[PDB]
Amino acid sequence: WKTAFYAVEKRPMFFEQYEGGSSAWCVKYQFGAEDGGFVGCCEHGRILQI
Amino acid sequence: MNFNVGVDFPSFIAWDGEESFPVKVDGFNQFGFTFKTIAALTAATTFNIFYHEPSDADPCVPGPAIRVPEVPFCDTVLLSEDGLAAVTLPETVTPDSFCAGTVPCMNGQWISIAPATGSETNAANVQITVTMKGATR
Amino acid sequence: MNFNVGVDFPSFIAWDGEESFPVKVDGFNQFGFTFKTIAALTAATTFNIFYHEPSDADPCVPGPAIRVPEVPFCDTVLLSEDGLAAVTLPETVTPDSFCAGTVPCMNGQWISIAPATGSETNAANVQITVTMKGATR
Amino acid sequence: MVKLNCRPLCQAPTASRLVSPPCFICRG
Amino acid sequence: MVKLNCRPLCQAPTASRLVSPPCFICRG
Repeated sequence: WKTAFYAVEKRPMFFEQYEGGSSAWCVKYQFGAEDGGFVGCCEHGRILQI
Repeated sequence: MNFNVGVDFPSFIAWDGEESFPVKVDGFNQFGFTFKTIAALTAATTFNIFYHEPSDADPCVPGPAIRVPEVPFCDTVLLSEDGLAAVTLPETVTPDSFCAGTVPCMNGQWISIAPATGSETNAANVQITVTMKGATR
Repeated sequence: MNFNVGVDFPSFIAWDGEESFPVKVDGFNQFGFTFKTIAALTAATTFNIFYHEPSDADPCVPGPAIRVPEVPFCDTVLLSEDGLAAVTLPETVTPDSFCAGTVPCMNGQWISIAPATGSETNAANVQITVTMKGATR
Repeated sequence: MVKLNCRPLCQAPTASRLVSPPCFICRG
Repeated sequence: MVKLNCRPLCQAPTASRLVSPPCFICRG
C-alpha cells in the first residue's frame, strides 16, 4: 500500500467561534478541514471475493 | 426504597387517545412531556400544542386554547413554517419506548396537546403525560 | 427555563378511568403514584394494587395480575383483613389538588392499579399515573 | 422546536448463529 | 417440639454414569 493508494492532506483541522449569527445570549461555532484520497497503480493489490 | 415521588415531581395525563386535558402549570416553574406507544403506527404522527389562560368567567377554569409561539434556537436551521409550535413523533417507533420533549418558553397557565390534522387515527394509540418539577409556593 | 425532564423522571399513564395499564418498573429503582380527580366524587374510592412478572412468552409481557402484599412500618400499626397493600382515595376532594401514593416494597416488573369492588362507578372520574426517579439501565 | 429523545425501554436479547466453518474437503 | 433427627441405617451407592464428548459426525 505504500504505492497502491495515496491520501492527500491540504489544510489541518480548524475550529472557530463563527462571528455573526450569534447574540449576547447565543454562540455559534464552525469548523472544517481539507483532505482527499486517490488510488495509485491499482495493479499492486489483489481483492479476494467469492 | 422507592420514595413518594408523587409529591416532588408529580405527573398528569395529557392525552389518552380520545380527548385532551388542560393542566395547570402555575405552581411549578419547569415541566416536560412524555410520550408512549401502545401499538405500531402507520405514519409519523403530528401534534399541535396550545396554551390556555385563566378565563375571566371563573379564575380557576382555563380559557380557550391558543397556539403557542415557539422561539427557535440559535441554529434551528429549519423552523416552523407557520405552525408556531408543534411536535411530530418519528414513524417506526415501537411500544416499550418512551419519548421525551419540552418547549423552551411558556406563555400561560395551562398546556394542552391535540392530534394535529391528518394524524388523528394514528394518535389514538400514543399516550402523552406531563411531569412538573416546581414548588414556587 | 424548563429542563429536559422527559428523560430524568419520565411518567406513564396508569389508570385512565376505563382500563388499567401495566407499566414497566424494572427500568428504574424509585417510583410513585399521582392521583387526580376530574369532577365531584361520591363515597370514597378503593384501589387494589397488582404486580406482574415476565411471562414465559414475551420475556417482556407483564405476566398475570398478582396482588402485591402489604408491609407495615414501625408504627404502621394498622392492619387490613389480609395483607395485599391497597389504597383508599377519600372523597370530598376537588380537581385542584393531587394525591401522592407509593408502595415501599416492590416485587415484579409491572405495577398495575384496579378499581376495587364498589368503587368502579366512582373510580371512573379518577386519573392515576406513575412516575419514576432513577435510570438504572 | 421540541426534541424527541427516546433511550427506549425493554431489551430483546439477540441469539446468534455462530458458524465454525462446516466440515468438508471435497472439490468434485 | 419434636426435634426429629431422621438418619438411615443402609444406603445404596451413588450409581452414576460418565458422559464423555461422544461421536463427532463433524457437521454436515
